Amino acid sequence: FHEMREPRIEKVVVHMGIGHANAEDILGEITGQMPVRTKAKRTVGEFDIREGDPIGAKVTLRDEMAEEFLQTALPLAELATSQFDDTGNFSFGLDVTVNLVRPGYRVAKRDKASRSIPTKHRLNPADAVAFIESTYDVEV
Amino acid sequence: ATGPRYKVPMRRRREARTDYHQRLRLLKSGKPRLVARKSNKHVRAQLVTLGPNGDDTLASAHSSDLAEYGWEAPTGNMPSAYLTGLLAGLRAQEAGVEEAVLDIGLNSPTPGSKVFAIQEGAIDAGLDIPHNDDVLADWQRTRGAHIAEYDEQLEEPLYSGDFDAADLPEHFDELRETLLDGDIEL
Amino acid sequence: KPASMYRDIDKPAYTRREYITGIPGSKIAQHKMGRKQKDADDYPVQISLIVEETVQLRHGSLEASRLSANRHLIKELGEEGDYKMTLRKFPHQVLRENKDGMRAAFGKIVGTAARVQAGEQLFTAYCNVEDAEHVKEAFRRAYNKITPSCRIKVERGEEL
Amino acid sequence: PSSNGPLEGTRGKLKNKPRDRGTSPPQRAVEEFDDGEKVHLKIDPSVPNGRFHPRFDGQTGTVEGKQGDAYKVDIVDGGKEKTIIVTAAHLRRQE
Amino acid sequence: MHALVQLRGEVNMHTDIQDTLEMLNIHHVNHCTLVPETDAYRGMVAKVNDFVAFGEPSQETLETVLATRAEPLEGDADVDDEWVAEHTDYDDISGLAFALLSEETTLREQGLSPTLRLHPPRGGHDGVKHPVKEGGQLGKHDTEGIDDLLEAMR
RNA sequence: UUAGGCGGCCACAGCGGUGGGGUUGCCUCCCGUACCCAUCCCGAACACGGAAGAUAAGCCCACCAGCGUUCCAGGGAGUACUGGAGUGCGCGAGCCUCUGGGAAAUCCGGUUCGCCGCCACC
RNA sequence: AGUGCAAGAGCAAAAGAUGACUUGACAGUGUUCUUCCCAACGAGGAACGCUGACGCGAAAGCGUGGUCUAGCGAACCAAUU
RNA sequence: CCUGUCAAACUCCAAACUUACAGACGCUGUUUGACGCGGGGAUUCCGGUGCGCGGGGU
Ligand SMILES: [Cl-]
Ligand SMILES: [Cl-]
Ligand SMILES: [Mg+2]
Ligand SMILES: [Mg+2]
Ligand SMILES: [Mg+2]
Ligand SMILES: [Mg+2]
Ligand SMILES: [Mg+2]
Ligand SMILES: [Mg+2]
Ligand SMILES: [Mg+2]
Ligand SMILES: [Mg+2]
Ligand code: NA
Ligand code: NA
Ligand code: NA
Ligand code: NA
Ligand code: NA
Ligand SMILES: [Sr+2]
Ligand SMILES: [Sr+2]
Ligand SMILES: [Sr+2]
Ligand SMILES: [Sr+2]
Ligand SMILES: [Sr+2]
Ligand SMILES: [Sr+2]
Ligand SMILES: [Sr+2]
Repeated sequence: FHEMREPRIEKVVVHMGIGHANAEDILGEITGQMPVRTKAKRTVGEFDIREGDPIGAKVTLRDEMAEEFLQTALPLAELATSQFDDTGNFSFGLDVTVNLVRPGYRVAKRDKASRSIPTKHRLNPADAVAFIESTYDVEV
Repeated sequence: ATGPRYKVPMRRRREARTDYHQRLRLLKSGKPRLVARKSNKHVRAQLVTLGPNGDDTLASAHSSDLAEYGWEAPTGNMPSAYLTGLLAGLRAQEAGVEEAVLDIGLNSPTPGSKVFAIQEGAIDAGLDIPHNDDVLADWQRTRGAHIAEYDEQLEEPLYSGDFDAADLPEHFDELRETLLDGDIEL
Repeated sequence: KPASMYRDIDKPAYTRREYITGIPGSKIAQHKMGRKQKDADDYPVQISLIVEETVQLRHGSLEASRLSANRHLIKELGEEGDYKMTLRKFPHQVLRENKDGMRAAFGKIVGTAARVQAGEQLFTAYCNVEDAEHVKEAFRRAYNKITPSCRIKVERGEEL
Repeated sequence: PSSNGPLEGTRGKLKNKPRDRGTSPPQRAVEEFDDGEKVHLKIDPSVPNGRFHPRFDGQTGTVEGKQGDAYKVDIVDGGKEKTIIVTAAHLRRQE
Repeated sequence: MHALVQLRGEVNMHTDIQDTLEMLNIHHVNHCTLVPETDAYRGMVAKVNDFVAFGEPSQETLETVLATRAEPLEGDADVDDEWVAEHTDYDDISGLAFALLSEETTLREQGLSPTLRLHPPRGGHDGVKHPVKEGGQLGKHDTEGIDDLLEAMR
């Protein structure tokens, strides 16, 4: 019962919202895998009239690539309480966001007969802190 | 849900089981649908015609009942898929069904996939279905050579319950051989 | 202009402001009178002014009758007496005037009126038993400034 | 009318009631009719193709053959006989 | 079974209403017909309501009227018992009158004109500007009320 | 249907909630990347291969009406409106009688937490 | 929300967004409705076929321009294939 | 929450009623040939009034 309910890391997305690039080189070395560009929508007065164009970049980390990154990424941030999502996700800092969820998330991510995860099976801020804290660090 | 003006999707849409747009294009042919559907452990193939109160299944075949002809192997792979299609195809031929159009539901048209395998099976059973030869996997992968050579990279048996250590794509040959045979109690 | 020109309901409902422009503001100063903080149920008596004929009352008459009515209540009950009168109708109907003979006759926007059906309550005051004869007099003054004949009907008051 | 196009004054007849919004069921868009069959004509707002002139909504014609997948339905406009090209999507069996 | 009597002329009356009267075999003022009480026939009298006088007559009254105003499909032949006896499926007027009321046959089925061309009401009717409930003569009548009219138009 | 597939009608089926159910069976979540295939970055998804584990998800089963919806009884209402007729009333805008139809809001009590078709299957 | 532009209407595993490929905005010839309700009348328009040649897709299928209703022109003469 | 009002270019609702087709009754047609088809000849394309429903206009 406690097994199919104990959390795991869905994904860790490292991202750098610039505004115009030369930053792709560092993400590849710090994460391990390849990066991807970032575009935008709607014209902006801050010299951002070009809709579809490189502005940032991100890298979605999964499985080992995620944890091996977090081991040497969490010790660099002072995790707070408010830094947690209502869904039990936290973002700190170069931004680093960690997506947390219970063993049956595929139900909402698949194509065939997909379904949205029930609120009871949805991770909580409290249940999130607990799992994370129970792995090399402190809360609040 | 919200109010009177609210629009609730069709049931089979809410459930995310039927792509109604593809459903229509499919029905336009006038021919019966060769419904190809998979599962984690199994693979099913139905021949569906259109009916007044709902669709009519004239002939079907599930990978589970594949064993009834001498299948000691798993039921969620390529050889399994092809064979299931051939069985369903043969049963269909018996019921008068002569032509059909491949319905793959929410599955993807990936080259060499199991739904195309199911398709190649039904076609081989004597059915006339609009297809594309180069989108089907090569004869050997259908046989299950990809899995036999995977087991070659042993050190640990690919199969838990003993069917065999090195696996047998030859079993596929034996089973196909059995179905194509004139006798066989369908 | 005479009310004879606009009193009857003889044109279609013309209220859509998304299609009408240049509509003059309403002369009606207030719709809530007396002590608007107190509730209507906090009063023993409730007397309404009832329009006996279906008509169109222009905002000029609404203001004039409403004024001459509340002005009396103020004079007899003080500027803060224990009462509260209400004008429940609002001038939604936009009026025109063809002010070029009959060619391109569609008139220009000149005003607004409230369409009140017969038997409807135009005004409704709420007072204490002792003040009832004053509110009845405010209405007698108010009905003299609107087109139709009216009834002064006591809705809550067996104090007679 | 201010204009004389086909959709003139078809605001109501060619609009779905809220709960009938969105794509229509494929069943009735594939239904098969036989020559001689009485069919009710009614445009399905959700279906763009295979319509007839809006002026003909409510007519109950007689299927007298087909052109391609669409049907050829005979009606009597006032006193004049006309043949209408319409797809099953906009047809219903009588009775 | 009801007895319809046109009391208002054709001039100015709606065509569809006038056509209904003609379908009910009645083409002149004061002409009377016997109509069965069916859903279809009921719709027809409702339409003619304001230009007619109707209601179910008493067997007696019907007999009086048939004797005095009924005619063969052709000719002036008097429709008396002997006539009824030799042409109809009955022995006498009463037998016929009974069958009409019980709705077993029609004047036509018996070779009789569908219309009973009545005489103007003696002493005059109650007026063609108001219904029965308002003291007029138009619309549905009492079995006694209809009789008074039919008998007055002997 | 002791959990399946394809559907019809497309909320009576929605929203929200409670309880129950799975040793070689089913559906799943699940485990895993040599292959077919896959990601503008990620075996996440898609695709392929597979069972160590699980019934917590989903799904199936049973049930709750608070919201939304369907229908029914009574009330509002034969009121509002209305097809036919009138030497009926009103200065008039307008109303009334007779005849044939007949709401909406809303109140209240019930109903509804889907129904049906085909195939497969302890 | 978006879908070029009035207004009204259509559309959500799309008719919208993104990406890639592509030129069916193709040739020929019709049926039908519209233009012109009923009820005759041209140009124009649309829906729906067929023949030919193609594009895309695994395939059913979709493409006779733009989601629908505006964006149009006789005879004579000239140029052009 | 409470409280006060509206819509030709609003609609969660919603008539009476008009209308397509069919059956039934009615009426009508098969010597008065209807329904329909083809042909000859027109006149006509200043209308008006009542009632109902209207739109403009004091
Ligand atoms: Cl599937
Ligand atoms: Cl058409
Ligand atoms: Mg309209
Ligand atoms: Mg005679
Ligand atoms: Mg006399
Ligand atoms: Mg008299
Ligand atoms: Mg449970
Ligand atoms: Mg008078
Ligand atoms: Mg010239
Ligand atoms: Mg030229
Ligand atoms: Na002028
Ligand atoms: Na629809
Ligand atoms: Na890019
Ligand atoms: Na569960
Ligand atoms: Na033309
Ligand atoms: Sr007027
Ligand atoms: Sr007055
Ligand atoms: Sr995995
Ligand atoms: Sr006057
Ligand atoms: Sr009734
Ligand atoms: Sr189009
Ligand atoms: Sr009309």
